Amino acid sequence: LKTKEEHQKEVQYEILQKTIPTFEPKESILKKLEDIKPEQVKKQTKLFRIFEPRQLPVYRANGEKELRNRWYWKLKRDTLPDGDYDVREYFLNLYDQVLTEMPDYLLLKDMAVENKNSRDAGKVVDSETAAICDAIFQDEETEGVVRRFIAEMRQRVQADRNVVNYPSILHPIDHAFNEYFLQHQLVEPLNNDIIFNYIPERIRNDVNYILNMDRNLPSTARYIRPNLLQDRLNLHDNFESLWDTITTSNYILARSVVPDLKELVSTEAQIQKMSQDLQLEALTIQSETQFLTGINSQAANDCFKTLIAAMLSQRTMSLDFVTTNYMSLISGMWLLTVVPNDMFIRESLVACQLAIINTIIYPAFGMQRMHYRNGDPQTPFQIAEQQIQNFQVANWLHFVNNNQFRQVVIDGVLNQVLNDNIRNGHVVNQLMEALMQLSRQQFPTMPVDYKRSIQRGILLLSNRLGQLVDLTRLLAYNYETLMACITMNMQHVQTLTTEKLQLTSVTSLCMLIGNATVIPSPQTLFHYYNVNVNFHSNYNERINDAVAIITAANRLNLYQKKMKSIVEDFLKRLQIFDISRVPDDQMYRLRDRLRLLPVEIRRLDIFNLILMNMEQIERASDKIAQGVIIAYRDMQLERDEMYGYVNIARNLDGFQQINLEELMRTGDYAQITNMLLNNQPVALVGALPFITDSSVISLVAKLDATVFAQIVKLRKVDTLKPILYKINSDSNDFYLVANYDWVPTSTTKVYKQIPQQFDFRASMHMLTSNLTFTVYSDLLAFVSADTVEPINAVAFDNMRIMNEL
Amino acid sequence: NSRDAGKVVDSETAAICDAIFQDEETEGVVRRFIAEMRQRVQADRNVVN
Repeated sequence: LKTKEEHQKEVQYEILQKTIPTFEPKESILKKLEDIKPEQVKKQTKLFRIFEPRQLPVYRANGEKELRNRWYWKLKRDTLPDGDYDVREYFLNLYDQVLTEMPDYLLLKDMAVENKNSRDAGKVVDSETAAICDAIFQDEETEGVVRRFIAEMRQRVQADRNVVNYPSILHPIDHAFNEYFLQHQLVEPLNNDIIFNYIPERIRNDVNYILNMDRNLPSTARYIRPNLLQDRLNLHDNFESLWDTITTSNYILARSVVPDLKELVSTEAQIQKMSQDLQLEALTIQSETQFLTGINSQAANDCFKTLIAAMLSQRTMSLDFVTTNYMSLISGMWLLTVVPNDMFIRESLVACQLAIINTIIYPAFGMQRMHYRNGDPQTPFQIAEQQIQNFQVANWLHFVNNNQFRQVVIDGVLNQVLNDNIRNGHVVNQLMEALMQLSRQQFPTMPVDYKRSIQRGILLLSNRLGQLVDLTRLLAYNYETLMACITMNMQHVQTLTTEKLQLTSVTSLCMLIGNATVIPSPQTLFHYYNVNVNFHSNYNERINDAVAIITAANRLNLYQKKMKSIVEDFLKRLQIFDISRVPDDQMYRLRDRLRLLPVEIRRLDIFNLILMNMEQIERASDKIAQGVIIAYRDMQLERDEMYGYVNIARNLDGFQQINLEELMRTGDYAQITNMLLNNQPVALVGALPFITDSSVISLVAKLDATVFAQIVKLRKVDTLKPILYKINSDSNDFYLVANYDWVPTSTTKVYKQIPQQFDFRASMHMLTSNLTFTVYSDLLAFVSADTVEPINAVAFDNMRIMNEL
Repeated sequence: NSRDAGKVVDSETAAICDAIFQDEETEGVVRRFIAEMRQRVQADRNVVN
């Protein structure tokens, strides 16, 4: 029965543990909270570009190679996939390629090379901009104004005004990227009034923390403001399992900040009268050496970390206690008074409050044992507040019922703060006035062995009145100066798993404490701030990176992309959760709540910069064409300036549209078959990778029509390649166009757009930014903080804590 | 083969969804109907269709 009841538990507790995303060693989350680096500030070095100017040959009418050679704006790294859906998938990857490349602060003096042909000492913004400020100067084609001007463009440096501006040559799409990163930097100027407002309000207005600023900050210092707003996902109402690690990791982060107790009373000094006052051997009790087991000095520290860190982060605490051991139960009366009773889990708060009543308080006054159904909306201290007939143990039970966390909102966040009566210790006078009277009472039927052994076990706690009023003045000051060191919101909900607090070890706190107070060191207190900023700034800068993909996947009409993938790596960047344990009803609430949020003010404007220019990148790219227009009739080739004779179309007008993406997903080739067996004109529309031929005999033999018949025999349409005739003097067999009297004719043309010409006056424009920054990433490394000597440490009222010295 | 890469309910069901799709003599109305065949999920009341 010993190894079956404890093996039936761990096969049923582990079904509940395999839905909580906490890591399996508890203490290993303390590394993953401090390992969160604050930000990665990025400064770019090369100016962001898409289009570079190339030289392409030019042909006139009656197409021949021309001596002059004219620039064009053909884009570099043109890797455009075929198909309509894979192009829009490529433009979602470019949107990730920019939001990584997006620089925070942008200097412009660093990217500045000499203009090698300028008479005055002029500078331009790039090596790759000065490379095309040179080729304009050397060409015979450029006008005598631009040859004169490009040697006279001059930058302006103003080091006193801290502004600088250099000339540049950029594509108009390339300008709106390099102008957006240059106008909206994330740097704000920093003074001594920002560092003094960065410290929390309580530890700046605290008397026993002297702060001083011993470093000068120049007029050119900037900093990055952390994106610090309360959780726009309400992760406490419906996420019962995803909140149980945010309340676990914040419990183990706050367990390493509360200080260690010092100068305790000796272990073998206090037990040698606790075994004399209780008189354990002379009783007829079954557990003789099991009263004083958990009274160690290493468990006095354990009920001081647990009692604050499960109070600082909102982690509900179940109690563990044996009801035969009344010395843990009398010391349990102090636990319910100071710690607010809505912190404990209700089914164990009831079982502790009933166990105090049913064998200490109600056998004292002689009244009957307390029968109590568990589905009762009144806790047993709420029922014995009216059926008891003292005033001292009724005005104590009026406090254990009516203490809870009184919600206040200070300094922008909501933190559950205690009341003014526990926080200065004055409640425990009302405890030990209700505890002394309960030691005088004749327990009218209890045996005389067990009556004086329990009236003396009360006088072991009621005689420590000066040092229980000096514990809760300290226990609610370590909580008070750390609660102001919390940037996230402090929501209180009943958690799913409870961090167990043993009453056998809270007895080792009430009667093992001395009058030596402990105060958090200000370098520990600043370290606990720089985690709860760095976790809260990272939690809000990964929602903004996950929202700006989910909406960018929907504005692009990009289906077939699983939104469970974008959510599960949002939880991977958050360094606490693991993905293999989150259930499917909470990664589907989370992909629902991440759709309703608005996109951030900067990640939306970059997406609107690639959404309006999604046409001009796809149109200017070679190796793909935007659909073939089949007409099944004789129409002549259009003379073109960079193609000679070519079958090109500029508009899909007068012809039926058919969408190749809708023809691929549905698999319904019932119309495109019937439009090809019958010779009816149909303009196909999509993203088609075309081929090029330079022979006239392949135009006379009409190879343009033989490529669409594979759609009928083979139902797949990925294998489709329209043709583009290119007839120039460099083409072999060109003499059939020149010598004979005929007009070249193709039955189908293709839809393709000519790349843009290079125009200098619409491509030259100044870029203006600052000259010198000094970006600081640590702001609480500037305040030189000292604590006071801890003997002279005061509470919120100016009397000192631990006033027994 | 669907518009959205969704889940049908059984491996025998998708074994006679693609065998209908990849077959030639299946009319394109049935072939279009396999494409518009995916799951629907609701998270607030946890049901799936």
